[PDB]
Amino acid sequence: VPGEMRLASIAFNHPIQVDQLNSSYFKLSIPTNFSFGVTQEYIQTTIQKVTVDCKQYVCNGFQKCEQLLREYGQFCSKINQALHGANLRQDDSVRNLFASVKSSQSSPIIPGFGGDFNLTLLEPVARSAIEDLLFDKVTIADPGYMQGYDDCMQQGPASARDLICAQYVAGYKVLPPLMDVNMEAAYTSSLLGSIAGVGWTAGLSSFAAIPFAQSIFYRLNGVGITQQVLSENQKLIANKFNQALGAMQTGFTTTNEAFHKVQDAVNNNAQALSKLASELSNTFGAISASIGDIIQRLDPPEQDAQIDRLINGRLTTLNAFVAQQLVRSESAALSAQLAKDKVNECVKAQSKRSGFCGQGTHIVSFVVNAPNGLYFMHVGYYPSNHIEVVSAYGLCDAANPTNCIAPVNGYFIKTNNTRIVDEWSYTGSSFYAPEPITSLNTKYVAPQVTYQNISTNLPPPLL
Amino acid sequence: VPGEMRLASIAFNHPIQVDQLNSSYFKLSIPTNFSFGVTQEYIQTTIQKVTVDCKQYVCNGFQKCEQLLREYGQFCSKINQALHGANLRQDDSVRNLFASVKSSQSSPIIPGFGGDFNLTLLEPVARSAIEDLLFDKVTIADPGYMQGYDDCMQQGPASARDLICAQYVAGYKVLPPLMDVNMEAAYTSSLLGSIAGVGWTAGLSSFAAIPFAQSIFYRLNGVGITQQVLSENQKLIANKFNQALGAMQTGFTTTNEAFHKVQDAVNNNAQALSKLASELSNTFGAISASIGDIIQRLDPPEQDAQIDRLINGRLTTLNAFVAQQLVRSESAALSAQLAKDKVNECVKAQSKRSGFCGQGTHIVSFVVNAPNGLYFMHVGYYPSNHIEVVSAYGLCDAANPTNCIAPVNGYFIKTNNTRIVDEWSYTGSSFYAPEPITSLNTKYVAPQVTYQNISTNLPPPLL
Amino acid sequence: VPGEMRLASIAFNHPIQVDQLNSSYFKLSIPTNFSFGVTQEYIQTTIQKVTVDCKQYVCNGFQKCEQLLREYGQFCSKINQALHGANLRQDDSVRNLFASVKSSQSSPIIPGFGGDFNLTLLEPVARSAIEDLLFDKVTIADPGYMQGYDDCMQQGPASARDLICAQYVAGYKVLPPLMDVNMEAAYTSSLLGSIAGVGWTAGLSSFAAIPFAQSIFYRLNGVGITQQVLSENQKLIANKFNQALGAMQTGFTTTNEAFHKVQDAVNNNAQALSKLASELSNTFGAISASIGDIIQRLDPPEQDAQIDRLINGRLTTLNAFVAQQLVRSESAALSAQLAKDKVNECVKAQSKRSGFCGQGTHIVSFVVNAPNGLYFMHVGYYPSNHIEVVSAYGLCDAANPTNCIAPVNGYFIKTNNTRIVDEWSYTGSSFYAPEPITSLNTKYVAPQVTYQNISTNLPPPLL
Amino acid sequence: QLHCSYESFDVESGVYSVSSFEAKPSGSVVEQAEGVECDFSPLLSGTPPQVYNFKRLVFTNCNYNLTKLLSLFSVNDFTCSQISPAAIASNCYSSLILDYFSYPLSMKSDLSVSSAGPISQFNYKQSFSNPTCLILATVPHNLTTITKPLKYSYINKCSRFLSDDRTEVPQLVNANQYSPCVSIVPSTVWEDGDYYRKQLSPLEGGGWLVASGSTVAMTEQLQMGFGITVQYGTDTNSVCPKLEFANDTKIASQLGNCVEYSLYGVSGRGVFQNCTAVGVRQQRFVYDAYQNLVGYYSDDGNYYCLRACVSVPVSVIYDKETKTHATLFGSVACEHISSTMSQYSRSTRSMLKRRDSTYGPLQTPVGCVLGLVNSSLFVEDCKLPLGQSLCALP
Repeated sequence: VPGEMRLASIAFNHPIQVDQLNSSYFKLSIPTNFSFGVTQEYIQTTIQKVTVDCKQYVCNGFQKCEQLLREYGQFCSKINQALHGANLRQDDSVRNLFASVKSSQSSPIIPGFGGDFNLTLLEPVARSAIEDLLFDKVTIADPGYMQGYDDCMQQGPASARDLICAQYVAGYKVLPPLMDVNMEAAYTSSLLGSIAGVGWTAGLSSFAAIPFAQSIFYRLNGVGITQQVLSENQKLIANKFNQALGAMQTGFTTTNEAFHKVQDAVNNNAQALSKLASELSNTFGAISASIGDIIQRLDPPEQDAQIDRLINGRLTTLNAFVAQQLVRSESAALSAQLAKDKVNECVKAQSKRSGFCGQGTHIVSFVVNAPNGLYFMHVGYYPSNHIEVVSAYGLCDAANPTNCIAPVNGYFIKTNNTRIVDEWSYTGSSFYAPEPITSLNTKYVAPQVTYQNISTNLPPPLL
Repeated sequence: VPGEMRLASIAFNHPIQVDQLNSSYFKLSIPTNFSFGVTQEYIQTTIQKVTVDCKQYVCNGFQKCEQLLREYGQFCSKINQALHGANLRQDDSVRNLFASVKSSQSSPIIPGFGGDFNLTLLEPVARSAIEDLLFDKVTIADPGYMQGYDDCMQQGPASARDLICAQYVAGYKVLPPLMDVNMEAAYTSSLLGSIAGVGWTAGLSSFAAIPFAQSIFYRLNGVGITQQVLSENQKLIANKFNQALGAMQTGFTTTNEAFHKVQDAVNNNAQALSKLASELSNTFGAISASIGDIIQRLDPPEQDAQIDRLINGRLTTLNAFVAQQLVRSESAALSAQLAKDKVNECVKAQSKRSGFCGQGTHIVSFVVNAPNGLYFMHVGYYPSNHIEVVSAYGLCDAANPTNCIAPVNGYFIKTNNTRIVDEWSYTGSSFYAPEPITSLNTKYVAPQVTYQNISTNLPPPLL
Repeated sequence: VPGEMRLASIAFNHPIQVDQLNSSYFKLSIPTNFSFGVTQEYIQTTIQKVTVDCKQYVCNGFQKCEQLLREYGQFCSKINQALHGANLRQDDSVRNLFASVKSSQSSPIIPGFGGDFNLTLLEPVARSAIEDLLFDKVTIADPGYMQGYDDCMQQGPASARDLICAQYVAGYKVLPPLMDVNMEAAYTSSLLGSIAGVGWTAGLSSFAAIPFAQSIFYRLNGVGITQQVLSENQKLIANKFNQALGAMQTGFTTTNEAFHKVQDAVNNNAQALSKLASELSNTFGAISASIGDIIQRLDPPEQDAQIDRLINGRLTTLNAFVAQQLVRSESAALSAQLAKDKVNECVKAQSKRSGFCGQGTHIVSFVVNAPNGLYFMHVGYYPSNHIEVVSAYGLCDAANPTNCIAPVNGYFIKTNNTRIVDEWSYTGSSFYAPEPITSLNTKYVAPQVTYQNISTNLPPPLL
Repeated sequence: QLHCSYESFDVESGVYSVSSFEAKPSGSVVEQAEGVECDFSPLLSGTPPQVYNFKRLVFTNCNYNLTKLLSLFSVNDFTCSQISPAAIASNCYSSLILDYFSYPLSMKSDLSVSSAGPISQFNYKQSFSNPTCLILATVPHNLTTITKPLKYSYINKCSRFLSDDRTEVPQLVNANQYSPCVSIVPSTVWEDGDYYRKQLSPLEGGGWLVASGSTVAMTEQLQMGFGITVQYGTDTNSVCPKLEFANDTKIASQLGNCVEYSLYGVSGRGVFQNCTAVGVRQQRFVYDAYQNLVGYYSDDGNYYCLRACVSVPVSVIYDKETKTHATLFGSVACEHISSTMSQYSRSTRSMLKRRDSTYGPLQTPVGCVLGLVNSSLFVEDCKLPLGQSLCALP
């Protein structure tokens, strides 16, 4: 048996401290290890679209309502107006998305795509392996659509307790989604095939079709890692990367909040309809919620009185429901806009913006068709094992100070490596790795007092 | 006569396929044609501001209400609070917009502005030619303001059916907009005159006043097109561009969804007031909606009873109305923030962000004062006639591999042009156009196995 | 005594006009002075979280309600559901914020931090000096938390009129905030210590710890100011900067709208609860709002009738309240997302995006823990005293036109300075300051007809 | 309907939902009875009681014809609450309950369900949980087995004196129950204003019970009052009207459409099939979380699963430029769609028949439709989208 809960305090993740130092040099914190990692999100893009037969919802053909609802016929016209427009708004956003999704050109996707990487995620040309796993993981009650209503109809398993079929009672109509899942897959495939080129000049009209791993290296050169290292450790890099990929198979849990968000998106839509369903049974203090019953039980003056009460409660529910849906619809539209933006910058290209994408800066990302929305994965580089090293603000020839140089995308590190005879060394900004200081690692700059007074040996330039 | 509708399926726009290839070369998809084009949008920035005389709306001076509304006098104080603050929120956003709109300096706008381009869009120094056309196209019911109420007053055409005047019945007050249309035009003119410099270093404090067409070329050099081509085809470029401009005259249709959005913005504001107007006639199951009538028709105990019912329904309408307006007001505020951001990046400068602006990457854009908001146009370059060509990953001297080079903003294309004796050629990344490989088209890079092993003739550098 | 108000018109801030000119030269507007300045904002991030004992709020243990509320027990279950989830949403956003706030490494903050600048703003290692001033300026009614309720209890000053304690009547529970103010300060301190490096290559994993003033200069080199000027005027720059800092002490006024926004954020939360409090006294046309009273005054049939009326009104209030809170909660969540983005780009780094941050382009920015949100300050450079000068489109050797050059981050200015023998001079784009034209101020470009035909003396290159 | 709903003679092109088909439910079946007569023979003799001496009849499992019962009296007041006077006869119930007493037509003034008179204060209260049909009547001279009380009488006081002999507290009669004072009160009130008192023990909480009554002169023909109420149960609804099932089709096994029904007075309409009984048997009717019947554990040993009733959702696809349209029934499938229909949605669908007088239904992936050509072409922009990759090509 468990005992008492434990009273405790929240830990503070204390960041490594670095001290600013006087004069021509300073400390630099630089990683000596890193891990690949993946950040993940679910962006809902749509609300399940519905409408209702706004007469039968109130009275199922009852003759009193055939006259009583003459008084309020315009009410349901307004109910329909709001819902109908909202449903169109959802449709509009779908088309807007796919307009941005479409590319002028793409690679074919093959088995063995991704080169050194397994890419077990790939669609089994279906949905992506991940998408199908996710979809099965979700506790979805599938809408009927087809044959739908013929399972409502007593064709075998009358144990079908689904309120999915019960729409015929309420007059509910769950409306169709606006794209064929196969076309969605086609679109997604074109997004996958839009990778490489990612950068490579503008990258927008040009299509390069270039080494998957080297496209990563290219992005890692943008990250600040020298190509010498990238090539030399290529197999290890591939391993670390593919381990990060393999970890995705454990992502189908509610421990992944985005996965849980998908679950709740389903819950939200389902709940709204279930609420309306409950309201059909809601006697409003009337003799009964059933009109046919109160007809049998009442003289027609009282039938009218009770039916009036029933109608008012029923219509009030409908009204409030629609209002909520209008809000939901708008929220989804805005959420979809955000997703579209994320595809444009965080998926179609590497992003240096930070904040969004990965939290390991950012390299490649992916997006998939989650139910009612999109699910993104962002690969990044997570630095570790930081060490402090000495760096120079810059270097100059003390014999001819008009010449000075400054490291490019990296630093001038005090030499601590046995291969380098030079007093100073260079490292790429993203990772600790000593290199010779050469012309491609530096640029000419104006002199500054913090630049080293080097009177001895410079190779970029000789002087 | 028409027959049956046709059952059909949705077309899929299949993107051009490109295959990744083994070793030191690959396919590149590159346009051999393009068209200018314009993307367009309407961003609403404001809600029509209104208030109401929240007493006369309920009872028009009727003596029973003079006492009955003592009970609920604080209700309308709260009604006023909400509306008043909301109206201020609208005003706040207007001032915020113009703070961003203002520039420290601008060009004067002249006839013949735009150089080689007609710019028939220009204001006839009024509103821009486009703005005035748009404004006339919209089926606007003009607010009175001045003389307004003296057309309410029977001064000639009593056939003025406008509910615009009917505000005097309800106590409605359509409130004034916060800027003089002339000042709006002045602001817009300063935005136009803020063009050039667009880029040209930071571009923010400096003001360059530089060739309109060359500013385009400058942006097209940023797009990835060599200046040799830009100069040589300048007349043709100008033609294509001006054709894209001329097409704007057909934009005043609801086929332009943004135009339709403007129409609906008007509809939204108009509808809200029309709803309230209808409610004045809404007998609430009372002897009548008219208090004066029920006074004539009732003993004063019953007059009170009926008036109570009337008041409750009338106040309920007011309450709900305000709540909706609060929502609308906030939505507009946020929409205005988006517009402001779009002016800052998508209008004041070229944007390389993609996603937004044009869908042909992006060059110059414009914004105009649509009713209740802003309407933007974004010019871009839409590539066409793509061909696949051979490209090298890079080149090195095989006799001295420490030297290698990589194309800058372009590619190393296998020579297919009769003017080039060299095995390899260069093209700008944005468009197919062969050029010699020279120092300004390349940069020094570290060697890679995919770089060509050139032992023969290099001109950048000689070796 | 004051007289009449004055009828007047709105001034138009007329921007400086610049004319585009024919051929190889043009006007440039360039500042000869500037001032530092600070833009400021308050972003609310949270709603004060509350819940209520949704039974006692209606009836304080009254026996009729012990049965009558059996009928609607599920109502308050739904009340709780909505509130509870909303409260969690608030908590979620807090954790999301701090995830982005955390840095891998930071400087320690010391007295004398900021070097040449006083930084009187610093926390007295508490809250930042500014934060504590602000917090005292706000007319806050502190939540109890601890000992809270023991000041509700008659322990001394029964003159404690605070509705903060009155929660025990209504069953209100103001819920706790999710971070210890000390930890918030720690987080904020780590943000402060994340300054320098700001840029300096990627700046994301690397931590430089470099001269505070030179980090400013570095950012100002990015602004477009030459280092020669930055060094030479360093003391004056420091003075101007510190004057801009000193001006912050006058910012604790409602003339600062952001300060006023904080005030209103407090008002919003307070008002919502005060409204509910008023509703406890709201007799609903009942014999009385007090159940105990109407029990004493009624036979039990009538007691039931009156209590039913009371319950319905009380529950209606609760329902509407929750709905409003749901809206508020969502709005705050979105607002928090915006703040997070602003920290990522506008605070952690210099931003060149314009629009946001400062309106003097942008250098360093800061953020502090305002109540219920964040308050940012953005330092920038506000240009002044603009003059028009002559600039060349570029220069070429007329004896060998294949060579041409173009200024980098600056312009080719006609010489007007007595130290320069050369016909042309160079200035940094951000500010008027003549310099010699040298290799680091220019780059090799293709020839253009607008480039000067220089056949005489070039130093970058000799020809 | 669309034009009218938007109050225009030209509704904008679009896709719009319209009213659903009712699905023409089939003629009814019942599961009512078997039972025995609800014999009312106790009413046929003796003196009916004073109002505080009520005699009560309760019926279960039985069948009746109350109009034959009513023929035995001359009713001088028939009124009801929560039910029509006709419906109380027509409806099946779980119980039929009748209270009867002597009651003149002078005092006949104080009987109503809302009466505040001493009759309701101390002698009778009627609950509003059940419908109740009240009768006042007189006995015909040929009902010689009926006898009459010497006077008609009632309790006009029933209160308890406090043990301090000053304060006093009334004991009002409970609904459908005898007041406690009947324990001290005589079977009839012998004289008007007779009163009786009982000292109460400390076991009784002390004080004195104090009661009194009043009388009304006897009438030549006896006057009578009847309170009649009914209870509706679940599987206990076994008091019904005598069946008219003779000369009718076999019931309830049709199955069939969602047949209208009354099963032991449980009424509605719905689809049934023989299917796996679920816990627990002998409750007959088992319902879901919304109190909708799940199914019926029938007397024929078959559990009948209720599959409710069906409807057909339907919508119009309208192209106002050509002034033409198509329609959708969708998931229902073309098995239930035909060239004519009567279920129904609209009295006519001639708007489709404008061309579809010559055409059948088409089956599609969304489901059955009218007014469409199977072109199977590919469209760049549907204009009136059908979802998925479906399209209403213009």
